Amino acid sequence: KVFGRCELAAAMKRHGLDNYRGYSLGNWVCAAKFESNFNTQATNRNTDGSTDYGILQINSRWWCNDGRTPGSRNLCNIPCSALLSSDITASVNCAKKIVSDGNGMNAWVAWRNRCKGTDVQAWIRGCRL
Amino acid sequence: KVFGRCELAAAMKRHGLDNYRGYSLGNWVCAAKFESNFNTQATNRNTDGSTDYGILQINSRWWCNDGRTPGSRNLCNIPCSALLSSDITASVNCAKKIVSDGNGMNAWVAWRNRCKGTDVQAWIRGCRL
Ligand code: VO4
Ligand code: VO4
Ligand SMILES: [Cl-]
Ligand SMILES: [Cl-]
Ligand SMILES: [Cl-]
Ligand SMILES: [Cl-]
Ligand SMILES: [Cl-]
Ligand SMILES: [Cl-]
Ligand code: NA
Ligand code: NA
Repeated sequence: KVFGRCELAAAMKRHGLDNYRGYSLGNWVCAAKFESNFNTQATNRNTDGSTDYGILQINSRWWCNDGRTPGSRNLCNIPCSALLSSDITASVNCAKKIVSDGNGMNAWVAWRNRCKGTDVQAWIRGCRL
Repeated sequence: KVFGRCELAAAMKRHGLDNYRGYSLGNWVCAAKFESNFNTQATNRNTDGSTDYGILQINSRWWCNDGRTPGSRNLCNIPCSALLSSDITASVNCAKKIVSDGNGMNAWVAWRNRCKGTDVQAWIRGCRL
């Protein structure tokens, strides 16, 4: 599923991401824009052979099982395929573990480089929340 | 689809029913409980031959077309089948027309008899909104 901006903002808010670990909703929308262009089915293979999955490009090196990342962990205890669903629940639940794990949203390279420090409220403007 | 109480409250809030025409969200949850027991597929045939459809039991006499209510109107400009979808949008959009049409939520007999005047906030307690 490819979300519209405000559509995804509402869904993310429904799923409790607004102010989660202190990150306002626009941080999460911005991260999703630049990680996946709002596409739940986004996948990208990393140099190390791991793959990133879903609207927040969660990495099979650590967070999900895809059966083809030798030596990896599955810290969210989910198949990576679950992160490609139209239903963003598995992605959100795994993102909550990631953001709680010490480095906050810096785990998302695109957030650090493109969203951090910026006017992230812009990402939720015009949206009914 | 049979909604859970808090699930339906969130959906109704997403769809702008909270405070719509001055009716707080718990009015709408209460009405849905007693009209349909939260079941989008609820149907009931009236004495006059019209049928009521969906989570808010909208009547084919006035509001939707079902092809079998002679002499009726279709004021929401929708097939009655649309009011049975798991996606409550058509029901909500048609309910907004009904509640705006002069008698407010009194159009729903179950609301008038069972919800009106009561502690409707109870219907949204324990819910993340
Ligand atoms: O394509 V990935 O480099 O974001 O882990
Ligand atoms: O079953 V109906 O009497 O609510 O219009
Ligand atoms: Cl994801
Ligand atoms: Cl693996
Ligand atoms: Cl942090
Ligand atoms: Cl309905
Ligand atoms: Cl008809
Ligand atoms: Cl009124
Ligand atoms: Na893995
Ligand atoms: Na009709």
